[PDB]
Amino acid sequence: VEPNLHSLITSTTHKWIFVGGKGGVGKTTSSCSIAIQMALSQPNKQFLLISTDPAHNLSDAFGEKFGKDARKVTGMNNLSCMEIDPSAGSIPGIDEALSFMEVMKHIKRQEQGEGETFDTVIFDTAPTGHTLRFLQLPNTLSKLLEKFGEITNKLGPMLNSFMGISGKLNELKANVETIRQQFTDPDLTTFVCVCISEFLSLYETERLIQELISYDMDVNSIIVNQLLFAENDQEHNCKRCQARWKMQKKYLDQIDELYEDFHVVKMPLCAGEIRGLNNLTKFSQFLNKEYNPITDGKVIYELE
Amino acid sequence: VEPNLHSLITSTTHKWIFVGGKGGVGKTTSSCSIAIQMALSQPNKQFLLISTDPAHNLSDAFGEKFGKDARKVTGMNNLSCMEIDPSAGSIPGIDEALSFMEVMKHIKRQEQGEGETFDTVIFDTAPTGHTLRFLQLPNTLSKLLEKFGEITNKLGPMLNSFMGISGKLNELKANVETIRQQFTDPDLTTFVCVCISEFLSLYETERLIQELISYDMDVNSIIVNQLLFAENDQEHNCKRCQARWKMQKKYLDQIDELYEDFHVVKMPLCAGEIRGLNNLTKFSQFLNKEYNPITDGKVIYELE
Amino acid sequence: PTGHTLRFLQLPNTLSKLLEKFGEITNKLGPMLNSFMGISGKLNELKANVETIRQQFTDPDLTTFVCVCISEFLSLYETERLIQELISYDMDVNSIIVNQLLFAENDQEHNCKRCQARWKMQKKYLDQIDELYEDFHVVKMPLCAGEIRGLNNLTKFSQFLNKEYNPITDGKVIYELE
Amino acid sequence: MGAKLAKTLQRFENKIKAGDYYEAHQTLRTIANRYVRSKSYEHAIELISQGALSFLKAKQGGSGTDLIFYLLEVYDLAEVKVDDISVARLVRLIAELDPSEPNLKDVITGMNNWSIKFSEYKFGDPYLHNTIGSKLLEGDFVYEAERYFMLGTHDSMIKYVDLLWDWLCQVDDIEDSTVAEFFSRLVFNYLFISNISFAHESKDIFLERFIEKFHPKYEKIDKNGYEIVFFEDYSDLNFLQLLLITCQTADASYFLNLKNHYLDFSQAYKSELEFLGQEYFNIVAPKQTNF
Amino acid sequence: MGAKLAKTLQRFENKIKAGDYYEAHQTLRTIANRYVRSKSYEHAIELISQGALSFLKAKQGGSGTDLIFYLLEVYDLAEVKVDDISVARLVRLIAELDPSEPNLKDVITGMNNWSIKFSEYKFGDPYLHNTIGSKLLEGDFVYEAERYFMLGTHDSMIKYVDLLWDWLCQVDDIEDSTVAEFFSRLVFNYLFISNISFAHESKDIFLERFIEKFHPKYEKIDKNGYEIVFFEDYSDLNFLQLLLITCQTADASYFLNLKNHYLDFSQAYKSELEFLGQEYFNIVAPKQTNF
Ligand SMILES: [Zn+2]
Repeated sequence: VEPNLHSLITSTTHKWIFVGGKGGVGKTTSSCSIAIQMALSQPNKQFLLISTDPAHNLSDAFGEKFGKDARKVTGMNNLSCMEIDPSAGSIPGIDEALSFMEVMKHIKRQEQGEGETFDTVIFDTAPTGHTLRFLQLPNTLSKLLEKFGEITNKLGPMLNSFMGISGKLNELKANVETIRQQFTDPDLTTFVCVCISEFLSLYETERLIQELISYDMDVNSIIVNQLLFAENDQEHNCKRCQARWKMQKKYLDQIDELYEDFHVVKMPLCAGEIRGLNNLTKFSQFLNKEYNPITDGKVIYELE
Repeated sequence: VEPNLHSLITSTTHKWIFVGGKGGVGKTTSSCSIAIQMALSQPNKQFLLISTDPAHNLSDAFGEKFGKDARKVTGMNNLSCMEIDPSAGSIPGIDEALSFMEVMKHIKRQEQGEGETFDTVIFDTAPTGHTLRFLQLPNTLSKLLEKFGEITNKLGPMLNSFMGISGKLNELKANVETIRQQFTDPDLTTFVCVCISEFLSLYETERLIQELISYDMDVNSIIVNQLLFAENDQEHNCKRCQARWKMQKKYLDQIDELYEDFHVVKMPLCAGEIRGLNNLTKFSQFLNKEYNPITDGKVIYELE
Repeated sequence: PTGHTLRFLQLPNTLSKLLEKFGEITNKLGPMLNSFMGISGKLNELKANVETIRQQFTDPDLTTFVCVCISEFLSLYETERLIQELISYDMDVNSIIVNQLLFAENDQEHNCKRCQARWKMQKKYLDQIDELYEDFHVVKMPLCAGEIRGLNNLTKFSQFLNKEYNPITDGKVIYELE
Repeated sequence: MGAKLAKTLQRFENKIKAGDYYEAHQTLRTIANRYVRSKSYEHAIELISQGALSFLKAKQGGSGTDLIFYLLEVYDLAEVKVDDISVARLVRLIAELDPSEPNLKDVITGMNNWSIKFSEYKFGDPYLHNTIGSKLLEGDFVYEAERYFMLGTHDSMIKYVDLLWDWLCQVDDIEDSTVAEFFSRLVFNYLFISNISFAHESKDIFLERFIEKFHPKYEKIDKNGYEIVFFEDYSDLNFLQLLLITCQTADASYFLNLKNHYLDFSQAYKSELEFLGQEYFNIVAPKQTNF
Repeated sequence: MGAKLAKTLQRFENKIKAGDYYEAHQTLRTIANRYVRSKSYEHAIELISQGALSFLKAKQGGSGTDLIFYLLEVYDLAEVKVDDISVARLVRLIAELDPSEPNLKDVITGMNNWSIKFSEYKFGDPYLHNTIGSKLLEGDFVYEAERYFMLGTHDSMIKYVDLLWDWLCQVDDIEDSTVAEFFSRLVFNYLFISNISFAHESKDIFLERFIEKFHPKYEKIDKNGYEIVFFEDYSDLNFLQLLLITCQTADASYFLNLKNHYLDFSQAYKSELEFLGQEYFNIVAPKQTNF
């Protein structure tokens, strides 16, 4: 497992890119990063980065106004940004369905009014609210149809056909199709999680992944930003920094033992927050090639 | 509405004849009667009278042994009798299904081992237990599939088809077929109820009919035996008999006002119980042509 | 660390109140006729009621709950809910401990952007805590180099729970536990 | 069941063409009640509806009206949702209703109330209103028809312009402010439900008839796609036309300038303008009386 | 998910062909546990089963055995019902098991128990038993194999006749009563489960081999479709053959007469005859000891 997102950044088949991470763990950053890396690596395909965060993180990350109307980020003719408001208890799945169905209407609407078509969309999942809850209802209720359809086959079908397997066939058809919307092919859809080496973060991460696994949604990418690696930076000293990383190293080992076959890309900590297309691309380069605190130390103390 | 079962006794399309009447109201009698009237009126069709009463009412009504193996009643090569035991709480409909499915296996089994085929079966419903409860589950659960199928159509089918109306069609197909097993055509299936002019009987009758109507099962025949008509019999007198009929006349009017468009055939009371093929045919003649206590008085005081 | 070991801090009041709905209603028209065929019930209920509510309420002067956290998103989320849970138990709560604080704008030996940036984030949330829990005892504890262990280093660090920690003067005590 | 219903329906309409109304009505209801008791709503609905149709066709408002109510009761008992089929049955019955039926309004109300409870329309289904409106108008219930048409379909809009046009014509002594009393209704009502399309179409049809009958002095003013039939003898109509377009801009300044130029009109339509200023200009301050 | 499982499965069997058994086993289970935690049983089942296969193919009974148990746990956790697919997975794993595996019997028991809980067979699925039987026989667990074969399929019947035939041949000093000790097992066991077909076929195959090897004096007696290989030096075999047919008649008289003629045999198979008399002759009276 290469601690990078290369295989994904260079993938031309993927058309659904999920990006989650509750806890103000730099979700917005990772989202713009993964979107830029894929757009630059595949200039022969249109990409769309959409967020639902009411704070308009994408507009504050790039430095330009993004609305419900998809707009190409200035300087790139391959990447586009979208900031919509996904809102402007009896049956499970319904509510979630309405929410997602609405965001997709905002997608097809921006592909008709210039933009034409985006080959792969970068979903910047909301900060809170399991917007992927409906990723299980369709399989759930359906399987219930199967228990319903079969059982409704009293002794027979000898006598059931005298008073009346189209039911056992159409069920299986409505079955696969459905399971094909959640499974949505691991080569076509994937989910990228973001976090940091900290107790609470791991807790939030561990559950997030479980949730997705119950959705059968492919997950094999865990981003961990804010890492110190304070044992290599050319300008040592500062116990305060060394102590903090000693704690981050503790958990990081729990992450490398918890997710052994996962793409755990460890990102470096930057002095200030990274904003602007420029500082973003230079920081996202580490998502393609591992960050080496021994040599790439310059690039970091550069964004500062 | 002719107060007789002529239209049914001479019908060659009907192939499912129901006969119910809880309360020891002479159900067995009416059953054998309706079966004989149809067999004699249509000698070009095989009929089968089957009962589930553990008392073996058909064997005590004709005077011969009838078992799970269909046997032609002696003297008739058009009528056949069948006496089977329909037995030898979580999901509604199941239990009933198993019970009926089994009786039908006993039917097809007797049409292969000599008898070949019965054009119309005379179902002598059990004395107790709603053996027709499953006559509603099939429509019930199915309609639930429709609420299930439709709702499972989140916004779209724009996006539901991008991730995956075969479901809206096959449902409607599995729908009709099902509804065709309960409806089973009013020209192909009907239900004959039996009772007497007495409070408790009417109570039992009224509910029975409601139950059948909820099954959408056609019902338009109400047999009322044991009637006195003690105001015409040539040999009047006997207050005891006159008083009893004054009460029967009371309720009979409630029956002619409760079931205005129903075939309310009023049968005469016989001294003793009617048994034997002979006394049965002569008594069943009144099911084809109304009984007149002024002229048919002889036929009755004859069965005595 | 996990598991709401205080969940049973609501059942006793719950089931009891249900007894009251039960006891009263069971009083068909009357008690005229209910006494001819048979308020000890309306009294003993109220007695079993108070006693019960006295085991949860357990006097705010006799029982209290101290919560601990740090100035970080996830922590606040965990804290906010924890407090809600306790309030539903009617359990007194007015103390929120926040350790690992930097106060890197006072320590005599400034520098280190890495440390200044982290506290800029901790200061962000700390303000949400001072506005979220206005009438709460929000004691802000200082961050120590390594973890504090041993009776000695513990008492010297716990002194700040009695008297507020001043990063301008108490800086010594901290860089001491190091 | 299906073969039995059809049959009896003839012996019923046979008792109706024979004169036996009581028999026909009594029998049908008791039988219908039976279906309802067994929750076989669908069956009862067709039976009841069919029975009501025949009664109304035979000029028997009494029975006809009664059955309509009974049908509605079931509609609410079966929780029948508002859709084409559901509405159709009522429309077909409303067509056979006698404009003078002493229950008319009650029947109408009942049907509409049902549409409201089983639809997302706070005032009832549009299409349904189109039919209801026409019925009310046949009984000279103009004001009631106006409301329904206002909340009706495109055809209603046409029948609303005809209702206002045939009323304006009924006036023996026409005046400059008379034509405004009718025309203004179209502009205000449609602007409240924010139906600019209907407001413009109703306006065009009404202003063109007014020009081909009264032959008033005017001249069409065109600017940036918009047109304003400037009447030389009807200032009220000019103001009203500008008000429409103004609301479309949702610009406070324009709304204030239009009112300040027509102070008199600003006091005649005081309340109306106050509302428009809140729905199109976000104005919370009440309307200061000019006079 | 489907494209991810397949991939990792290679990096697993890569750690196995490399020697990294601990790595391969530890990683797979933790990952498998994750699927189970999310109730994605199906996924775990394929992963676990596949992992167990490779381990057993690499002669790693330790890991292989462990995974089998883990698989079964899921089988019961997912309430996997007994059917072709479900059985197939276990059969494929049983084939790779080492007859000497210290867990053999435990593995077998677990699998069979599962088949019992999720099927209508009080003792487990027939087909499954056919495989289990062969495995037990490979570890010299004859008695255990016999039972399973007895409750197996048609192939089991053949492997049961071979198990008894290879045992009889193993006897150095054969005697008249020796051939009966083996042959009788076929007649009694199959008659208990009332499998006359297997009882007759197992008999024919065993009696024919016995004739082509020992060359005993005999003569086939045929009557009304039935045949009884009358051995001139093996009365035990004659009695046993008659006992079979007798049970088929379910006639008390015949059963009593056969026993009264063979008093000695009636005491040797006391308990056995008592049972047969209850299952084929409705006899409640115990078996009176002759000697
Ligand atoms: Zn530092």
